[PDB]
Amino acid sequence: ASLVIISTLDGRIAALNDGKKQWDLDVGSGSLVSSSLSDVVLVGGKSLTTYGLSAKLRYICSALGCRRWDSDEEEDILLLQRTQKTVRAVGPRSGSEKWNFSVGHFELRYIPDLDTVIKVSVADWKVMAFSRKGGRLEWEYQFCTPIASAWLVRDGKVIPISL
Amino acid sequence: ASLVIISTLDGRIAALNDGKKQWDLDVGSGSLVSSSLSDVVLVGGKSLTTYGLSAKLRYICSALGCRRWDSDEEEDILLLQRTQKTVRAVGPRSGSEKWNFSVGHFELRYIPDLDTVIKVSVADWKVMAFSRKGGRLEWEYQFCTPIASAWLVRDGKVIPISL
Repeated sequence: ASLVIISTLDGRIAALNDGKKQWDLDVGSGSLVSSSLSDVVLVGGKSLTTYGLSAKLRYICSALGCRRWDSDEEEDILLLQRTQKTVRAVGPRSGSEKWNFSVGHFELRYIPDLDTVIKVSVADWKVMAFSRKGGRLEWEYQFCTPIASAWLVRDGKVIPISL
Repeated sequence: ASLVIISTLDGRIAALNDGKKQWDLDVGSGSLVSSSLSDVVLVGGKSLTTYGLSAKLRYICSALGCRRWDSDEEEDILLLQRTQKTVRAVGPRSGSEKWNFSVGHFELRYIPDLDTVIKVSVADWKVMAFSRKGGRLEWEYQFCTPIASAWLVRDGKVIPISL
């Protein structure tokens, strides 16, 4: 087929003449950004994990190891990794946390086994699909959450659909 | 009092005319270094945690929060943080891990509420205590594991006893 991948602010990945959704899968990492307020010591940690998707969770490889799932079909493959920076501030007196924040993002790689164009209206979080003229609209997908990152995955590679 | 703190390769912290041991406490992080062998994707993550010690675990603050313990006595305080870098290599085909390795270290800060000198023979992992002349030996502590980092904590600060 030929689909579009979308990384949103809530930390969500979605995939789409239509733009219908085929699947939307997330990870236990929450939003791609967070903040708070409640001499200091500061704790933290970045983490680059990796999620093996089909076109489905077959494995999750991280800095500790892998968690796998059953079933088969060979088949297709879609690499997906999550980079989550994180750091809290904490009073040396006692772990009372003055404040905290964290940022994150996804990146995409593909592993293997009639055109129009796509632009993303970040103002209204639209995924717009046009045509040729210039260009005439064909469809658009609206997300109920700010779009962080997006790519175009047709053939078997990954063009990053820019802001 | 007046004591000497020692960070060893196994990821262990120890404290010592004597050099007797008053306490030796560790964390669930294993050795300060590790390695292995079994186009690649690479997972990883650094983590800077913090351990609140007395002179005892009262709290462990990390990038996720705190775990505390009971009892009281005010009292004394000894800040101790662990920085653990870690990264595995993993085949894009499937999380089979081509290899992996990790490094780590501790650093010390003090929070409050007749001399001789100390050198560390890294060759035989000795903690040597001398005197004045020159200098004559008074005692030595031998560790059954390579010494990574060491400090001198007398008054209420931290001089790093060098290699």
